[PDB]
Amino acid sequence: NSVSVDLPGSMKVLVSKSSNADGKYDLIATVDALELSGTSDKNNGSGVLEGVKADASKVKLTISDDLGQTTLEVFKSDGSTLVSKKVTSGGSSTEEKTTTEKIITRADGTRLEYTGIKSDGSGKAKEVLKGYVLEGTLTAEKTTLVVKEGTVTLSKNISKSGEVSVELNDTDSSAATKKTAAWNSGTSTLTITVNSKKTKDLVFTSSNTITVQQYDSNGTSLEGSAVEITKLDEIKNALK
Amino acid sequence: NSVSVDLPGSMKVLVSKSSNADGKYDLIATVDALELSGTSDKNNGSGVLEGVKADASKVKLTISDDLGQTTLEVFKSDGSTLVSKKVTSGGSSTEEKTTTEKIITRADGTRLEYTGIKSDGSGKAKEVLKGYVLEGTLTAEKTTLVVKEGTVTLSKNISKSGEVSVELNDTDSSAATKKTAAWNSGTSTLTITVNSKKTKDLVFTSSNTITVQQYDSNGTSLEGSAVEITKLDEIKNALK
Repeated sequence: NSVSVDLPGSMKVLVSKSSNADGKYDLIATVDALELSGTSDKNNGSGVLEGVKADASKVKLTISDDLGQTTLEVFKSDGSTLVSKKVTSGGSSTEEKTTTEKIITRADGTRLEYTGIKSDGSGKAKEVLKGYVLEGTLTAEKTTLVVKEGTVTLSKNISKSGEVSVELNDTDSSAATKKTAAWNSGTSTLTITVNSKKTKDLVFTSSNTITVQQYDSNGTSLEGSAVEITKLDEIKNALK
Repeated sequence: NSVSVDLPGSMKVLVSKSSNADGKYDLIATVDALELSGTSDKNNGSGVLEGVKADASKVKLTISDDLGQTTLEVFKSDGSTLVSKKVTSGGSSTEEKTTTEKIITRADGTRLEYTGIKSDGSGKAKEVLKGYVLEGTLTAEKTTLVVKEGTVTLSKNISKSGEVSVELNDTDSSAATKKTAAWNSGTSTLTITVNSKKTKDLVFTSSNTITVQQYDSNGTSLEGSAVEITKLDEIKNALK
């Protein structure tokens, strides 16, 4: 029945072999994983096609009359404002993406900077603190700032609600050095432990700072006083 | 007369001492070097103010009925799409800028990646060629990719139209090693001169490749064959 026509950008349009009562042809396609359709006055496979993904957002693929160009536009749920736009023609493609950048500044001066936020909530993230910064990423579900030392990765997650939760992963094999950790929401504290004995309590203060306090060699209670971290190096040290 | 009122974000509004016949108050303000004007139903200074920039663009400030949170908002001169948005509450700000990102991938695998394009036309532009990546910057008038070696700055400009023109600057004072350069657009050829004698021809081609060819110690003609640059190091050498 319907013919198939190849398009710039490695896409395929399906064009009805014969016209309907109105004198128009039915165009179908499937860009990525989403079905697009429409009608046109021409039989080669040129025209406009539309669709909607999981969200309300509207999608419009425009095949130019001579099949030399293809314009894939993606707007907001209202079908009004542009999110993405990809123009392909003669091997060359131009891709425009509307992104966003957000700088949250806190009462104490410490900031949270997101750059290159795309429509899916992804983007680079960075917490600028006092004397050091924590770089990381941001997805639609949480922000994760990372600090790695040797075989240990420290993840500070910030939920969409702004909730803070810390975890620590040690790929080390020797159970004499492997660090495990337990987070207590009720205290903003994370307790590390190497070889069946707790070693450090990392407290994340309401003042967007971190204190570190060592246990005794028996890993029973604490000793001395907590020292507030000032540079990234002290964090890494605590992670050793 | 008109009374001044303090506002989060280190701002100040000017609200008439008493209302008009319709019973409203006149809010006048100036943010940065642009002024905004509105009318409100309350005397404390809350309400909406509006303006338009010296570059023609819509802006709408909004104070809250309790004066607790301020909301600066900029649009396109069309005044119906979000550009900037800064909200200060309790001393904590929260700014937001919509930025675009374009990825022009040429038909030969060479790319031009513009990221963080802001409203003025500024942004970070990086050209990804075959074997090396040039980095630079984007203004509303021209893209400029830079390569520096010693006291030599080589700049490759891509005009708004797309014309590629290259220039060379040298801050070396000694007139025995200071390089100079002349651009010939009829051939896309940059010619380097060291100590009054011409030394190198750097040709930027249609395939987004650079070829370097030495003159003789004469300083009067090309000797041998031109060689295509394959990585950044050969460029920097050409600039030595």
